[PDB]
Amino acid sequence: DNETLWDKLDHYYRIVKSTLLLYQSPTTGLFPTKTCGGDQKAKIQDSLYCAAGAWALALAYRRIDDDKGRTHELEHSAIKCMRGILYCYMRQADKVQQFKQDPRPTTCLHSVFNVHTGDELLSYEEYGHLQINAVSLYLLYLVEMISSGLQIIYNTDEVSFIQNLVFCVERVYRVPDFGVWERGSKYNNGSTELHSSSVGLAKAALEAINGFNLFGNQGCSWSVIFVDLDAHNRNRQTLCSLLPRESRSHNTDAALLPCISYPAFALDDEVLFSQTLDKVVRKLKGKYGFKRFLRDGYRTSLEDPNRCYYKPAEIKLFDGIECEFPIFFLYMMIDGVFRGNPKQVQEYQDLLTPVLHHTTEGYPVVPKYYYVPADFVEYEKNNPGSQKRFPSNCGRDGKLFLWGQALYIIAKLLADELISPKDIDPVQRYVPLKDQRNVSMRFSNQGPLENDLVVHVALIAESQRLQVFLNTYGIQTQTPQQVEPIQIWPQQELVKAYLQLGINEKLGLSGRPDRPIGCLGTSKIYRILGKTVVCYPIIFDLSDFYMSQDVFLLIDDIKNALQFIKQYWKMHGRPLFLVLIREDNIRGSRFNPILDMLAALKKGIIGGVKVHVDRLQTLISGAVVEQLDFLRISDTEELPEFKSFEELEGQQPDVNISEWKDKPTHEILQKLNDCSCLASQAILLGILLKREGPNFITKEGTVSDHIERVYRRAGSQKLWLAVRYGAAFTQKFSSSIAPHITTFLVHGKQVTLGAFGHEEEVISNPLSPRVIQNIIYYKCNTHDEREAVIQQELVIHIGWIISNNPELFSGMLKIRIGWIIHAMEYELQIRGGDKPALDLYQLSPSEVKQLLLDILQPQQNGRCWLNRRQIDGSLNRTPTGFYDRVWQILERTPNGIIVAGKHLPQQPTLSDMTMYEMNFSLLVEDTLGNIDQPQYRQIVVELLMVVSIVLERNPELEFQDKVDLDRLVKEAFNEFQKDQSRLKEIEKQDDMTSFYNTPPLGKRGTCSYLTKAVMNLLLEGEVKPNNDDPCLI
Amino acid sequence: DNETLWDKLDHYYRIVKSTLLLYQSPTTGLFPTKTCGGDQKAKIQDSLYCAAGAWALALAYRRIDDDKGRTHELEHSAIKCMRGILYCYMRQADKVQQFKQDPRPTTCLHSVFNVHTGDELLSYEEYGHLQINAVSLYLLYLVEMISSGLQIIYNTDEVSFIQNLVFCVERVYRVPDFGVWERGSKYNNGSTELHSSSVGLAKAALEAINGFNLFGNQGCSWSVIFVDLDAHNR
Amino acid sequence: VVVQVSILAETEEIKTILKDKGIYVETIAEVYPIRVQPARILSHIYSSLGCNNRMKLSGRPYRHMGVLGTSKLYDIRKTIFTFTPQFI
Amino acid sequence: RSRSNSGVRLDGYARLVQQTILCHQNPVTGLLPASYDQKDAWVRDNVYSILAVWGLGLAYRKNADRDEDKAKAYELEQSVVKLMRGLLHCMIRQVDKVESFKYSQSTKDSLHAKYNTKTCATVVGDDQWGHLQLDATSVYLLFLAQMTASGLHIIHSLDEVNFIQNLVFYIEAAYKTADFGIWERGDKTNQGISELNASSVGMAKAALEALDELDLFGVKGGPQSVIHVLADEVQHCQSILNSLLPRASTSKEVDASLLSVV
Amino acid sequence: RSRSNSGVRLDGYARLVQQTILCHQNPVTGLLPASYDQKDAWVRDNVYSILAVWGLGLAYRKNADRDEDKAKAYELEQSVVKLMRGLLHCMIRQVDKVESFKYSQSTKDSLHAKYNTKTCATVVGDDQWGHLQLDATSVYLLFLAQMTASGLHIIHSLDEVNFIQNLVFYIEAAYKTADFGIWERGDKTNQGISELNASSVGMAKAALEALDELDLFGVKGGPQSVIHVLADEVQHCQSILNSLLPRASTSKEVDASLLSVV
Ligand SMILES: *C/C=C(\C)CC/C=C(\C)CCC=C(C)C
Repeated sequence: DNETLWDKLDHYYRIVKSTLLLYQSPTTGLFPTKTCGGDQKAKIQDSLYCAAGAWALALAYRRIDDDKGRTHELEHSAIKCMRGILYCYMRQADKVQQFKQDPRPTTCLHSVFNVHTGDELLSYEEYGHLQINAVSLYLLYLVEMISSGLQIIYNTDEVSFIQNLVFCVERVYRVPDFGVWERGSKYNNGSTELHSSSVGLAKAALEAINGFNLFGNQGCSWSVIFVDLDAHNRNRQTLCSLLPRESRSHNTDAALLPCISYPAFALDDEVLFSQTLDKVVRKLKGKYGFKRFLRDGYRTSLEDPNRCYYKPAEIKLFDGIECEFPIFFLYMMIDGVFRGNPKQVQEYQDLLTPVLHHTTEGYPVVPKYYYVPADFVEYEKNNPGSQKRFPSNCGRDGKLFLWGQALYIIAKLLADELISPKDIDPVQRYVPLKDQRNVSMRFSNQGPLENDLVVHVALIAESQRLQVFLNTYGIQTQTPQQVEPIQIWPQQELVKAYLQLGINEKLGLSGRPDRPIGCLGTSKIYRILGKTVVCYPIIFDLSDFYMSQDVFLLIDDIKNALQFIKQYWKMHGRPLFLVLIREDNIRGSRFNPILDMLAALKKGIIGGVKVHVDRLQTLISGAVVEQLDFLRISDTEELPEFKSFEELEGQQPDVNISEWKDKPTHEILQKLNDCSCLASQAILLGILLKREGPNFITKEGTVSDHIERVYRRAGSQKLWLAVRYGAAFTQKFSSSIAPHITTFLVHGKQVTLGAFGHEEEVISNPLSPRVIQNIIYYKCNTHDEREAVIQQELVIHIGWIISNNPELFSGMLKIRIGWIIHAMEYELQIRGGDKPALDLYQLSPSEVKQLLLDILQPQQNGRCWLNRRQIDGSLNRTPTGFYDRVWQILERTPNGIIVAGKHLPQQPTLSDMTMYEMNFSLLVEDTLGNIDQPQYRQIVVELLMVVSIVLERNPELEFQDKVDLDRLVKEAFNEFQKDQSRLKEIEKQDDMTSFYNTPPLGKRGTCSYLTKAVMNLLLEGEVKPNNDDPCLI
Repeated sequence: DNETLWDKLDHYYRIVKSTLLLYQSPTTGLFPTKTCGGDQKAKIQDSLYCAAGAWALALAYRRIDDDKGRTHELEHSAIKCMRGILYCYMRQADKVQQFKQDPRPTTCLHSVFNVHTGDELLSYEEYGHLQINAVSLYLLYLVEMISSGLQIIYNTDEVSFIQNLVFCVERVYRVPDFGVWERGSKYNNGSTELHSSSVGLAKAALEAINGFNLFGNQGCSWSVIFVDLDAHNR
Repeated sequence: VVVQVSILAETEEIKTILKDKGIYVETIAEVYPIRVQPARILSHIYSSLGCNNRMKLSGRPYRHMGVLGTSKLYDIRKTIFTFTPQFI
Repeated sequence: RSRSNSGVRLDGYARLVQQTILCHQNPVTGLLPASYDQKDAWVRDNVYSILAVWGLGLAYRKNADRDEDKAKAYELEQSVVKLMRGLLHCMIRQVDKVESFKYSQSTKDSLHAKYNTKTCATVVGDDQWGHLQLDATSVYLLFLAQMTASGLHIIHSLDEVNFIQNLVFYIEAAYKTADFGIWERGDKTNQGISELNASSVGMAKAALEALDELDLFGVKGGPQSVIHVLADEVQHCQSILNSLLPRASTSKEVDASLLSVV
Repeated sequence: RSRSNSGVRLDGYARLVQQTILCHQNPVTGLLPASYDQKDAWVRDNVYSILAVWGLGLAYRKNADRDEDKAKAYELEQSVVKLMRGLLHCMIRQVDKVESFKYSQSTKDSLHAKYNTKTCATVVGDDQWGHLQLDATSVYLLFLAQMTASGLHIIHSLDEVNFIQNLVFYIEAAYKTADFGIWERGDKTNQGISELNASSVGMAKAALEALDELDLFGVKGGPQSVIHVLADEVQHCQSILNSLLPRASTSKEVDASLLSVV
């Protein structure tokens, strides 16, 4: 090996010039998908890699002073594609504005373009253009090339579009997409899903592009890109939630490999990285490459090329015959070099060589995929990995896989140590176990295992009367006026300032959409127009919802926000969490709890979060303070001075709903004057807005603001009846609800919003705030408007629990809040006894929260097992692994399972699903959805458990006929009935109550009754002898 | 080993506060060579290494958020020592100039100073003060600490003085000195020899000092020190 | 501001005379673990403030502080300390 | 410490250019419209209209010792690069036209003088306008050479090198080819009669003398990026101007467009 | 893009401050001589004269969004810390003298108001000049507290923490001690009689109150760096302040130095 380094790079010089740089589009700089055939199609994602391949060789070409001009040819080969990629997106800047406001498949940036003009080729109907990775990979690569010194962004107008490109990528945590393989899922029905590979890339893209100057070394404060920390965090939360699964339909996908490595390295958790990794390695590795995913029908022998969609049952025909992609070996080879283990480079090089092809000139060719011939699909299905596969691309045919060709150049250079990993990844994305001090990248000063962040908390009082009153009890609250350099702003105020970020009228982009700023954003310190700004978190706002005025709720809203900042805030400086105390907090008995948290806040630890209590001037002196120059680069120094926080200088309802709603006469208006309750006029003025128009006038004025003034009055004086009708008949929404439903649904927890016994809407995939508004109020509930107000309460409370106590919502596939209200109200009937129970519409939100915690706790306490079965059954709490076990029950049962008029067959269920599959869980719930009586349902699941603990231990007994659990349930009850009749002869007939209070496990437990039932029915069939286990008799 | 890493760092904090930081001069920040005896002997290189140790402890403590002020305490103790060395040198800035124009063992900066006043204590005849390892190590530790965030150089006049120190250092290839051991050589004749240690330290200082903004991130073109390329090459 | 006063008795027998007068007071033992000391002990413990033996600083000289000093509530080695005013 | 008076007067100049020329630069492709009434972009007006942007960029780069001065110099220089690369897209989207005009010097195989300022496309057909203007492409090539010599990096690939050479052959026969000229009207009669106007030939000679032995990635280049110009056509151009001057064409005794040549 | 006009006026103030106050800033010590004739540096003249640099630096840091603005603000704040550390070194070179003043409230144990600007040393003896000016150290401590509260890290170690605390101890007894005052001449007669001056004790009250419960390490500090002030001494200062105002002392019907305390 005496060749000069000129020689080895010339070896790689050829390959790129002959196999990738020959086919680069001279006009748009793009890289066509099909090298031969005359196709104009160029994809966003693959074209990014092709430029990076020349970039990788370009960095290798930086090591020679005598490059004969090769370095600039390969450096600007990347720039030509990225600028052409950049050029394509503006061409669609109208779509970018639409996707920013309303994320949808029909408003997104496109993914395929004319290679020779850059014009749009396929419409939304023809092609699924929602591919977040392509936009995210662009932003991740764009900073990656700019950091190395390439100049792609040329003027401030491109800065605004890339800034707006961040605003689109900021919302990928909740917008589903078709993903890398433009299919969406394994079913290929055109239905969009959330993918970890797509979501992870945006997190990596936002991490690198945050604060990055698009102008490189030649840049100033007007060329930095600002990334919403909250939007990145919500995307970060989704990525760990979905993983190790790529999507709902995908248990594991080999497309996760770019997600956990080159280009993203988006996972900062090694363990997860390991668990994500093996499921890719174990389930998708093959001799000829990595299969895209299990049951992938892309370019398979059993797939009709004409149809653009796959039949729901066609999926099982793709099992064991998935095409193996050699490119994913090249991905692994880079992984070996980057993370320092050398074998992984060699073992995945030894697999790449046999599947590698060559041109006429000897230049190696990376095939796209290897497909098993239709002549051998049966043999391949029987024994996978034993039949030869034919390459999609072989060379000498005119077809080359440029994305694979690009990775080949990158991987070999790192393997040959012609590019060091630090050069090819300039904005560290792979950080070794030495994981400290990376902005937005989970590595704070403490590192990857310590999270004892000390959060800077400043106490701000609403009024001067308050701060003296708080001082008299030992709490030291500064006040707004006291701090002139420091101007305190509402979180909605930072939005207006942020509508000016990325504004360009020339391309017609409006900037950052009007959105609430989360805890992480409000945690920073800001400079707008030269005035120092500190924003108190949105959890102190009294407009979004009516749960914020309750001190006990505000007591925990501070607590979980403090926990949220402590664990997610991984920036350089310490966050600022301003606290704001209003008069309504102190007045009444509400002073007692707020003082204690203030006192514990003084101590230095709250909610397990270390805090630093001091004056706002002291707490801001040297921290890294966020710069708001875009409000000044447009010369808007005379922008209106943003409105800082300003210092301020008893019976049950005697009127029943049915009593006067049924009353026909319109005299009820006189009753409004006759009645004196605050909750009353919440209704009379509420029906007034419906009965005689929206903006009718009365004694005080237009009725529209009276309901609002009542709600303002009601919330402060804490008669929570009126504050619920007032908040219902005015149709208000909390902005925190919109991504609450997203958070539940990305955990696999299906959300439905409809009252018990009324129409319920299934939210399978997440929707936008506009859509959920009509579902909350208009279409779902019309019997009572106040149903939404209580409905809107828990979905914030559920969001609180799912974060603080994730385990508490385990076992339930779906959180039906409407049934939770029925569960919520029914337990009070048990709690109240022979007394008119407390109304759920009368309790304060903390009581609703504490009620929610009490009855959704684990071991329900002191409940006759009847009440446990009511709570658990109405709550749809299923045992851990219940869905797994019924699959096993469904596996060795010929005639499936019948539950109260539904039929769960063995086929096509077994062929179309997997034992861990998420889709199967819905079907069994659909099978059990008809159980009207909740304790019957819990009896059904234990019976379903009972056969499971029966069947798996007892592998010889199989069903012969259909399994109707109702017959299994009753026969257990009658044989139950005879024994207790033998004891005391209970005269109640057809009453399940004696069965429900019976404990599952005990002397004569419900399980013991149930297994006898399942023992007999199994015993009425053939006892199959095992080949594995010989029989002694 | 379930010891929390705070206890691990508190061990070395103890060691530093008891054995090293207990002796720092409040008036000059220098660390006396003799801990007991009443001797006012303060060596520039000795105090430089002491400040380096305190700075290393501060870098360690930087990883814990609830530091109880220890990161600042150690960082600014090191800064205090480094600034006391600077004060001692700008007290001799006339000798800085007269060494710049003509290096000589009777024209050099002193390598020892009064720990409690910062003034010169031993004259040229008494002690061999030409130790390039002192000023070169000063520049090296200065650039190391400013790069780590230790804000040491304060105004542009300190910038000019440090640059003139670079001017003195650039000449070391042709300046024979007494070395780190202030003896000159084996024979102990008070004779001046060219030392590999001193020229290497000066080369490292010139490499790091070159194009270095003494103001850290908080600086502009007028705080960057420029180093003669040829001089460093020689 | 309003000034809080904790009326205290040395022994149970002085507490009984006050109780006979309808006065509810605690002893030096009932106030425990809160520990009550005179102002001279305050002046002494405050002399350890700013002490540096190498810098030959030995803290504050013994100075009498008025009712302002004794009316603050002190925590010394995680123990609540109250010092009585010097006019007694 | 403070910005020099050159810097402040340059900031005034930058506000002038922003308000006048650069605020109509179409962000998508970097081209400029003619007016608000006529929305399309001429390649000649585009190449010339960024001369002020170029001068601002070089003037700022001379005193670019600070972050903001460096960034504004970068913005001006790369706005210039944006416009000339957008025009490169416009020209390369008619590569067949360049190839045809290389052999058959017809007016129907010519690069359009105007392009869609929004999509780098041809708004009008090959016959709805007089498109063959061999001084507009000439000024484009001449300024491309001048920018590459001053360090601006406009072209990025060897395909761009080959297209620039085929443009060289497009402008090579400008001395023997009749064109509508700088005023898009041919002769004085304004009847679609293309004529050999001296401005086109002179700008052709200027570009050809500019693009000789000029490495077109700049200092970071090699033999593959040398643009090769035969001096034979250059000297034929000079001879034709010598025969023409002070006349601009056979039909015009003098045209002021010769100020773009002298 | 360009610097704000406020920045223009602020560089104007920069030239003004540079040519008046900061041009005499002694390099080695950071102190400021009174004049070319009086080549010594007073504590109070230095502390009051560095205020301009503080104000200019804080003004720049308000608009510190560009690198050179950061540099100017840093220059001024670190010139402030330079002067104040030079003065701290001058005081701490005389620690035995503060120690003697602590228990002996004598005029012979008072820190010299003037020091050698070139070596942080003593120019004249303890009896050659009127040195007890409890309003020089008072304003020094007050502005030390205010710069620590404003982001300036002046003290650098716990030894300086105890020195500043023992200097509060030095000043806590200003109400019950006669000093030669702001004008270095004692009583009205100017005959070596020290008198209780209102400005001195008011400055002492300000230093005691402002520095009370303050972290000399700044925000990045701990319990070892908080310097504790008893409210009793500062309120005695306040009491004899009202009892003695509107006069300046027993022999002084009025002084314009009461402007420093009101
Ligand atoms: C050898 C296999 C045989 C004999 C199948 C019949 C056996 C049973 C029926 C008993 C199975 C029940 C239990 C193991 C609990």
